[PDB]
Amino acid sequence: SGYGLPISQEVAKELAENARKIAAPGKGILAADESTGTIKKRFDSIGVENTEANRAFYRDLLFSTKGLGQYISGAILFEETLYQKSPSGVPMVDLLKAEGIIPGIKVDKGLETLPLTDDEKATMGLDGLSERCKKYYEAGARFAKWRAVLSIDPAKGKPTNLSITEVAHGLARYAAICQANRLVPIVEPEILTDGSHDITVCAEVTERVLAAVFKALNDHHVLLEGALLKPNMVTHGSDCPKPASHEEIAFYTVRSLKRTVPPALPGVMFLSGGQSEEDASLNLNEMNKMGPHPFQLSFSYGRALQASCLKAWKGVPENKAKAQQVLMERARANGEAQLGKYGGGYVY
Amino acid sequence: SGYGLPISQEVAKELAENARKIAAPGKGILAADESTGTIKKRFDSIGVENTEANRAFYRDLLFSTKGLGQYISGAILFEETLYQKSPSGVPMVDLLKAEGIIPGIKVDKGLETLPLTDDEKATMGLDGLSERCKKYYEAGARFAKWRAVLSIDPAKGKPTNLSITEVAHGLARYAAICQANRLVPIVEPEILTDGSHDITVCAEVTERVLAAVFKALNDHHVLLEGALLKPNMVTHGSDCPKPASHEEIAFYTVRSLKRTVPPALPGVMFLSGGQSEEDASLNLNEMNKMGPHPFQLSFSYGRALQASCLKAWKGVPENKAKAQQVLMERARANGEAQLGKYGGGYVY
Amino acid sequence: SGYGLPISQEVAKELAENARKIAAPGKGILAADESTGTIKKRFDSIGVENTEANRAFYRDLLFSTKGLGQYISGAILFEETLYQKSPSGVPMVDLLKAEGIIPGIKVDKGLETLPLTDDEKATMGLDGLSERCKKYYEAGARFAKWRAVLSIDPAKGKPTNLSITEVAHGLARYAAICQANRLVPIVEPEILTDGSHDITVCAEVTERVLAAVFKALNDHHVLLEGALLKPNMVTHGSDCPKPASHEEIAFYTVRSLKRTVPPALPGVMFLSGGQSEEDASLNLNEMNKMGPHPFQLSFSYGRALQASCLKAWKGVPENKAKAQQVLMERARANGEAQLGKYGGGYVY
Amino acid sequence: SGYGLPISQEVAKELAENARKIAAPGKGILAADESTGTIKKRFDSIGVENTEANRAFYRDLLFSTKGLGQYISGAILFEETLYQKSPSGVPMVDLLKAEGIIPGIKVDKGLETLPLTDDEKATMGLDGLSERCKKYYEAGARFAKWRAVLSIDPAKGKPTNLSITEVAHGLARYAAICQANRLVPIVEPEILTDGSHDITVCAEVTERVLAAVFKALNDHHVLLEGALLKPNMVTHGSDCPKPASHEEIAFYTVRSLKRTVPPALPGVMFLSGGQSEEDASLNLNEMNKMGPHPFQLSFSYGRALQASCLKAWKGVPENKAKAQQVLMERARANGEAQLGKYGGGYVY
Ligand SMILES: O=C[C@H](O)COP(=O)(O)O
Ligand SMILES: O=C[C@H](O)COP(=O)(O)O
Ligand SMILES: O=C[C@H](O)COP(=O)(O)O
Ligand SMILES: O=C[C@H](O)COP(=O)(O)O
Repeated sequence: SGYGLPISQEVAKELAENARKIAAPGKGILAADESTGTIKKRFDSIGVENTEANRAFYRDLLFSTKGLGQYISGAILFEETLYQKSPSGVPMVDLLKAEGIIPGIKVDKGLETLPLTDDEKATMGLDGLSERCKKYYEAGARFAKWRAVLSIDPAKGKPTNLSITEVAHGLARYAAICQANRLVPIVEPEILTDGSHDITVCAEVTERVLAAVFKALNDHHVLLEGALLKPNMVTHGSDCPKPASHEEIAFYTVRSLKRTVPPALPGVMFLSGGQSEEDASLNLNEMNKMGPHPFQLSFSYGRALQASCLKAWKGVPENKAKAQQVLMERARANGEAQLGKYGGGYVY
Repeated sequence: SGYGLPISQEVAKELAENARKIAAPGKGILAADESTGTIKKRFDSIGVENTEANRAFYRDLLFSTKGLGQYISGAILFEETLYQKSPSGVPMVDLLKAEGIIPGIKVDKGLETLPLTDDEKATMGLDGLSERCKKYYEAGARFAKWRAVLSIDPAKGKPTNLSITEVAHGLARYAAICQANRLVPIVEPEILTDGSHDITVCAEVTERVLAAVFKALNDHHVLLEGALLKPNMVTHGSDCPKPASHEEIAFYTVRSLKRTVPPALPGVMFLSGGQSEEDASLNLNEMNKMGPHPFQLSFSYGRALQASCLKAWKGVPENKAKAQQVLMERARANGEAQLGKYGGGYVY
Repeated sequence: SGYGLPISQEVAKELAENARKIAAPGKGILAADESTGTIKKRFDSIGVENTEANRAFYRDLLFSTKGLGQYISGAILFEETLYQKSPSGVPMVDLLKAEGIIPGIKVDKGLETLPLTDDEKATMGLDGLSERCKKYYEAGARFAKWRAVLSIDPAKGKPTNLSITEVAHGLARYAAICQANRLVPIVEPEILTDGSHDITVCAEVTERVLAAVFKALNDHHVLLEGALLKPNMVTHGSDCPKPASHEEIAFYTVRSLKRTVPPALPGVMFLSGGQSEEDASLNLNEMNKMGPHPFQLSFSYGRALQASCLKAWKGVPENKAKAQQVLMERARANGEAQLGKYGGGYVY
Repeated sequence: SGYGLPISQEVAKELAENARKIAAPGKGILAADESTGTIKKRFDSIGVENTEANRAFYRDLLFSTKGLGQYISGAILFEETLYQKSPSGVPMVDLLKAEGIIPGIKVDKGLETLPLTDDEKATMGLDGLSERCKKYYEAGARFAKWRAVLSIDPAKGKPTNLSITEVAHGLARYAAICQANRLVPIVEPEILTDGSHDITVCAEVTERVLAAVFKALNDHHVLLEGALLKPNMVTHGSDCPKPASHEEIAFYTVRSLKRTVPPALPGVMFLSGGQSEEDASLNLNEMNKMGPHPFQLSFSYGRALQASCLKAWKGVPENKAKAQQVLMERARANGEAQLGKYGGGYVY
């Protein structure tokens, strides 16, 4: 024969049902999986000491927000948080379950330079991944996340063939391992905005990358019905003085997905990748005005859901109520954007 | 840079508009492009001499059928027919245009064994293809067709890697050449039904083949918005005593497409590949009961539109009216099947 | 540009010089890198308790054999042994250096099933590999080893495409990481002898696998001048009642290498993979009667250098002298075989 | 199974024997296969009318040179010449056979732009190739030639992935078809010298291209024992004011081959690609001073064997003797260069 053995129907059903629950209409993912060093940066921007207690306070602030599950279908956690208790002693997973938010877990081990490239990155973490997935499922996670990173640099030929091949291979292996352990894999091939390239260059690169990713998923026997994609939107580079219009970003982003993503995939959950809170909502809203689409177009936002929540918290306990109000405003905006109903706050 | 140069917006617009016209709701393609030797077989089944006059009579019988354009959006021609006149002196293309049927042209040069394979086939015809496309466009063709063939044989490991790679390469080159010459390419990777394999084996092979085909189309800069796919339905092998149910064929066929075909492609126009006239209609109808779909699911039928028309004609002139009536009955059935409205005549 | 950055000339020179020293005429590698569980098996065959002291005694028995460096250019160690002292307190690396034997280190983390394959194996260990390599170099290792495993099973289509792709990817990543850290990578794609296939089937599979491996090495910017290959010899399957002649094994093995291995690689150091001590020597000798070759054909033997040494030791201290004599007899036989001078003890 | 069927031992033996005869020590190929339009250019440089009679006169001048077979093992012909008679009525093939020179035939149909590339070229000619090969064998050809062309342009990312993939595919198909018809295929992937890139850029590109070519040859079941490679030497771009030294060209050329070409290939027969007659000889001589090599390094020269012969002929009949003397001087120089005996006339 030589083909993939059949996936367990019972496992496949669970994966597909959970992927559709995560990609639920009017809802998206809160990406709260900042590692210890990344959350330091976020905290440094508001001058807060990165104690375990402060991290526990902040994650509890997020996850105990009443009514958050109206707009948030899932929450990506860092490992620490998956096994953490709020300051009041409630396990973080229990706060999520009380809102009906599905817990998810970041499972990559970060980035390492590929030898003899110009600082292009492999994502590490396959070793022990299968055993980690089993433990995380027992702890309550039902989906996973693995971040790969590519750069655009026309003068240096980035992303190089080796970069794309490595990104696709790691994502495909990770996704198949997740599905073997009953976790829905979020496949995150992030093309960074670094540089002064045009939106049309971002579109070309995104198409090449996604074509390679999805071919590799097929090669590794990944069940698209039980997976999710977390791509960059298609935008101008971050060094461009003029940001592309929301209409342009929506057009090129949808076009790049429809040219590469098979429609058995239930959901595309965009990363916000440095965009402002309002841009992230407006760009998603614009895409869902041009629906209906073959897959759900929604959000998996970190900064774009938390930026103002952090600035409102300021590390000050007393600002907890106000901070959660801010988070709800952004969760509502992006849930409405998923439906193409947010009111603000063809090229071949 | 290293990426594909931008396709002409004017050419791309024409290709996309013509592809959508071919994949029009409630309509499909009449495949009337039997070569001289293939039409001999079809004629041998009803005992008719394969004279040029008989071929001209029969193609005129088909294309002059009044009202055919209600259900037929396009007609694939053999080169002879593109430049032929009916017995009454009317160019065949003019009969088509009078019904508003778009003319199309078969442009491959047939099959040749790949060296050191077990009679696995390459499709020939790239040499001079670009110049042929230009002439065919001037003669009135607006779409093309290229047939590749794969076999399932688990004991022999068919289709082999070399078979799939060759099929994908030839289809991608052909499609890019067509689009450079303003012809919509129909991409036909036919997996033959030969053998006693199960429908699930057909499904696995179809997925592997289509994944490879679409990756190659992307590699060769083929515009999916201006292309069409003509695949096999997913069925049991032809040596199986029990034909799969229409519900099963519909489920596995749609599943295989949704797992591999990006939704920028406007249409999937199935070949009937030996099925009976009624099975071809019922299977398509069943797929369009389970819509709406991300692309149009329709037909590009030869035998399944002509079988009874031939048997009613019998080479006898006087049976021309009755023969056209039969053709209209089948065109109507398949147009209705495209809409999921023909009344007869999840596994992961 | 988009190509690999230039490797450091200083690092490349060191790698190339050490690879040529390992592939030195009349010499080969002693593979003494059995993990804790593998050495248990070897010890179980002679009824010896797998204490750390016994492992230290045995490795000291091997490495303190006087005159061993006449025939052994390098010794592959398990991590424990790299940082271990003999029972008398001499570091194992110091015993090696006193004989001028280069220390090497096994750096893979073993095998894991690829999801939805029929128990086909990925090799794990890239995570932390670069940091491990740095530490191992400081501890005295100058080469590394990474074992991948493939199976032949015609009825199951093994090795599958996914198996070969994964094996090649892991070996290429590992090799580039090693070279970035000044370790010569031994690239070991072992096709197991399991099954009843003919030597011609082994030859076909070996060629396909090595073609894929070397293409991946090129893709990952691996310096062939500073690498070594450790392949299976080409033989009948282990279930065959008739073992292939030494002349046949030599012919098909050399043919498979010359059809796939670029001659910039300095050495091919065969694994013995279950062969008897005498067969391993006779097969290598036969290959080097048909020289001179474009690369050194030599040995990296574990069982084929140690089998009789173990049976002579029997865990009994007093048998240490006799055991080392046995080891020297086999080291001499294989060094002589490297030169085509061991006296015993074209098809396209 | 899924692997290539076994090549006929009888056919394989013939191919291997003829490939070794072509790659014979102290000998190389005269490339006299200029098409009608290419020979016009060569003739335009000396002001001669491109009549069939003039072409027949010139090819007869070349092939009737007494003693030419001491240094020329084979002669590549254009189709016209294969079926042509000298002005005196002797078939061209008979002149070759009288000197024991093997006739060869160019079988590609030239170059066509790949759609949506920046004028990157596919080589056409697979259609009817197998039937042409049969006729050419009956006419006396025992080897074939197929030219593919790649460009270096770092700013444009040339050669692009599509260029390399297409070149490799066409060469592999052509080579397998030739071998099925008892013709030794010369595999010619010519990287043009156009541009101002350094020799190290040429080296990197040549390695990438040859790695891809040889992987494709393996994929298509091409017998390396019965094939030949005709690559560019590795040199500075033609816009560079300083030509690389003969020592540099020799070093980088040999290095690029040893890093990519399996040593089962019997011969590498360099194209001269615009070099002067004397540079072509000196560069080859320098490579064969650094032997012995795993394959024969020799020549398949057109301009570098004929330039002075043409200028001495000047279209004037009376200069026939002098012209043949010039040709013999260059044939002798390059035969001596093959042996590293022409007297004039490590970086990782
Ligand atoms: O975009 C995904 C995550 O925010 C990245 O988290 P990380 O920096 O810890 O890998
Ligand atoms: O399925 C497509 C056509 O009916 C095949 O026509 P052909 O046999 O002449 O290639
Ligand atoms: O063939 C190489 C080694 O003997 C394998 O050692 P291992 O079983 O510990 O991976
Ligand atoms: O390098 C090979 C030949 O000289 C090219 O001949 P051609 O220009 O007719 O293709």
